Amino acid sequence: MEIDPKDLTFLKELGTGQFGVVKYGKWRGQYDVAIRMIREGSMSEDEFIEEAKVMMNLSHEKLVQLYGVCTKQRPIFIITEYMANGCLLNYLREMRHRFQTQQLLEMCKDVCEAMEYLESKQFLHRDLAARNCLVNDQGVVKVSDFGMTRYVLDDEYTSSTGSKFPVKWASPEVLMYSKFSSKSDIWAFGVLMWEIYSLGKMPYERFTNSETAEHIAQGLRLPRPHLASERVYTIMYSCWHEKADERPSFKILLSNILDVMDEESHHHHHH
Ligand SMILES: */C(C)=C\C(=O)N1CCC[C@H]1c1nc(-c2ccc(C(=O)Nc3ccccn3)cc2)c2c(N)nccn12
Ligand SMILES: [Br-]
Ligand SMILES: [Br-]
Ligand SMILES: [Br-]
Ligand SMILES: [Br-]
Repeated sequence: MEIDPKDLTFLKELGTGQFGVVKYGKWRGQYDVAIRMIREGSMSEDEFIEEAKVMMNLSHEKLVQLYGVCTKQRPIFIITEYMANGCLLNYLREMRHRFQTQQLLEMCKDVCEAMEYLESKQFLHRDLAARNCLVNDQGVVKVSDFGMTRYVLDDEYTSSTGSKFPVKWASPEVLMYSKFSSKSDIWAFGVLMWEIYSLGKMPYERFTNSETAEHIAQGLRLPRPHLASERVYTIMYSCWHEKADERPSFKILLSNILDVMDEESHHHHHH
């Protein structure tokens, strides 16, 4: 897991993500990799380094693969699979010019498979959203940054009442009681489905975080995206049940997505 930084070559600046600068490079002169440089003073590094070992034991084809870390240095490096098509949000914005609606449901399936795996390992993502999903060269979507917000030092990001908290993806019990679970990830997954079918539109774009909380407390939810059929909207709406126990698991949700795929292929075969 501990990688020698001398085995890394930096070839292209990719930009800066939530958790620091990211660069494309080669590992051992053989493998394409993305190199995340954790921003100084942003993480509880001691706890993160211990949690990083648990994140390393996770492996699934729809999870962005982690190769290792460089911790005998400052800044810390995280070495990961390189996702050629970049962040899902930017990818969705570009899809507005050419796409087929079936592709959107396939994207939801990819993420749901990744979350079903994390669910089976009792591993919470805690900030599932399009901004944390990446797309490879084949258009496959993969989930990343699972569990990374646990040890963010800025309380404005981790506190349910913080100004930077992902309120617009948070379930009621997260906003009111800071109760995180796979069922809160389910809620966020529903919002992520809405993001995909809105082709990267921000949920509750014209809402303040305070107005969003009141909106959710009133039992109101996001509107049906124009590209989402009623059958598809039923799935993402099931993620938004007021009570966590009434939301489906990722295992059930994946089967529901596959079933709707069959219904969609017969959309014109009913009276
Ligand atoms: C948005 C989805 C991505 C994003 O904001 N950026 C900014 C730079 C270009 C792009 C990007 N980020 C990554 C990337 C790299 C590493 C990690 C990571 O360390 N994940 C992690 C650590 C621990 C536990 C779980 N996950 C996440 C994201 C990236 C990659 N890999 N390829 C291309 C572009 N890109
Ligand atoms: Br560079
Ligand atoms: Br088509
Ligand atoms: Br609760
Ligand atoms: Br809205």
